[PDB]
Amino acid sequence: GETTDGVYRVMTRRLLGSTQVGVGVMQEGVFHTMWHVTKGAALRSGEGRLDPYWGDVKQDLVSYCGPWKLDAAWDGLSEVQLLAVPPGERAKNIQTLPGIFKTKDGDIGAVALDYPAGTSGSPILDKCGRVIGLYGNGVVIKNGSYVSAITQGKRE
Amino acid sequence: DMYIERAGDITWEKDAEVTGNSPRLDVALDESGDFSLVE
Ligand SMILES: NCCc1ccc(NC(=O)c2cc(Cl)cc(NC(=O)OCc3ccccc3)c2)cc1
Repeated sequence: GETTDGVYRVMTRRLLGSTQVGVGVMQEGVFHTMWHVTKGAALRSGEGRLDPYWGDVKQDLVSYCGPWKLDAAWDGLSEVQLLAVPPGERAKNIQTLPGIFKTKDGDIGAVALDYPAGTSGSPILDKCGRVIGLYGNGVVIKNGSYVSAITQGKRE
Repeated sequence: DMYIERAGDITWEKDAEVTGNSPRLDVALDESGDFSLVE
């Protein structure tokens, strides 16, 4: 199937019509998305099949066809872009200065942008176009709005 | 049976729309991958 690098929608025909359950990144022949999008299930790309290769529920990440390839990190200073791919809508770059999730095990960048649940897996990029993480796992703060962590894996 | 469809290139866009705030939040991550606010 299509293995060209880029951002992709993850669709399902199980529910009403064709529903977008999330988004992912194809890089170096590997498809990267969030665990809650596919639950680790196999994916179709045209007539081809993408089989899971690595995944972890706690990190909320999964890779297909090969190991996790994305290893760029937010520098903790600069603005970033969420390349948002909302259901039924065109891919759109949104620039923002990340906030911080402070945890007992260290700090993580966070993006305060509100998108429908099916936008999960959209990549967050630095000024060089490198993927520094995926959008879609975070928290609901006082106002009812969404703040996502910048979730990044580890490149073995 | 989930399937994928290309949505675009991964590139920085000059003069993209700039929005969103930068909150600093104390959070906890559980074994199920769920983040929660610590107050
Ligand atoms: N164990 C992990 C399971 C998991 C499962 C799922 C998720 N992610 C989401 O649910 C998700 C992802 C994105 Cl990109 C945006 C939102 N938005 C959000 O919650 O906004 C508040 C709200 C929403 C709808 C109407 C009114 C208010 C949610 C993470 C993790």
